[PDB]
Amino acid sequence: IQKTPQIQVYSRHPPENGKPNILNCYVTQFHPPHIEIQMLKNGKKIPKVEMSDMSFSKDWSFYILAHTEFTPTETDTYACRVKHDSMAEPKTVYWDRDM
Amino acid sequence: KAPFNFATM
Amino acid sequence: GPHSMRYFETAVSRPGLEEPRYISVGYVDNKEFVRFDSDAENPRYEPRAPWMEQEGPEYWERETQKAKGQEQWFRVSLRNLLGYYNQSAGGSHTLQQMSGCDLGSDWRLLRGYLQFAYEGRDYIALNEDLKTWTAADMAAQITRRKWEQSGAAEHYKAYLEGECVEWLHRYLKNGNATLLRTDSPKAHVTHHPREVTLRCWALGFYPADITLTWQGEEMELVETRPAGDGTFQKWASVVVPLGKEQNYTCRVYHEGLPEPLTLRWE
Repeated sequence: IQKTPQIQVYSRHPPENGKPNILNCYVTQFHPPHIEIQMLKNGKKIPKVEMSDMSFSKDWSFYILAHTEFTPTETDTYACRVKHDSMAEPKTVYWDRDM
Repeated sequence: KAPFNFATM
Repeated sequence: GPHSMRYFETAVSRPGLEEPRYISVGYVDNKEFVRFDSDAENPRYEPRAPWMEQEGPEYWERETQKAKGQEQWFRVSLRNLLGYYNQSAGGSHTLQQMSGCDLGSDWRLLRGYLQFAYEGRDYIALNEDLKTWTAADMAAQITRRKWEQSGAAEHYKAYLEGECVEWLHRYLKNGNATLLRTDSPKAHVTHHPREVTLRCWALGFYPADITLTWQGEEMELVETRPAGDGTFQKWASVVVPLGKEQNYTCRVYHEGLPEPLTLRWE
């Protein structure tokens, strides 16, 4: 059967508006290993996105770290949308600079 | 150095 | 300090693909250090840490060859398991293996590991005695009887007690450069106007294991997460009455620390 993935979205470095930083999408705890991961800027696919090679945890669940160069601004909002057979529709979690 | 496996399941 | 090696092997079949895809990842002290992947143009064990380039082409040819054999093994096993579980043609299936050894700070074998999972679920594992097998599923009894009959355990025991330890010693000698360091965390607290929310941050630490606790007595937290630069992050938050800001202190526990940090809202 299928394990539903857990998702965090967060910046590598403490965020500061107008400063280049990296946005990560840590997707953990899912089975089977086939998964599709998108990072969004204002609702649209980010052009090019870094995708670590798939790996698995001691409990036999797979995990992956997606990341993309970004420059936070006051007004833009960044999200990550995950697609997997545990879910009938995609799952999106928005970035909160305090989290 | 990686293991190699014996009897198949 | 203690040390460890693991190899995590995976084979995946999908309705589309004719042949399954085999991946193996080696770890030393939980840091990835080698990797094979059969979808690669030129399938080979590639180095993954800088300190591993020190191995000549015979190492890599040899390990690669083992990988090609495991791929054979996983392919056949997958086939048999399908039959055991009365699964038919036309599904995704997956088979996973973890193997390796643990050492104490004296560098002696603390314990060996050898477990398998099918469809993400425990299928069969070698007990801590490296002599007997544990297997829950009725379907898995077939493999249990087979392997007990053929002396499988002894040949895994020899690897785990010998090769695994022997070569891990060698890798650590070669890694008395990159792996010695653990990175201590750097803690700070932020304010948010929820009543208010206090949030204790921990940043730039390795390895991942860490503990955060608010006080007073013993809350919202996130799962430990990689910064993406080899270090990790975590925070813990609590809701607090406005003004009562200094009754609460955060504590951070980590193996790199000479002692636990103590901090509050500045």
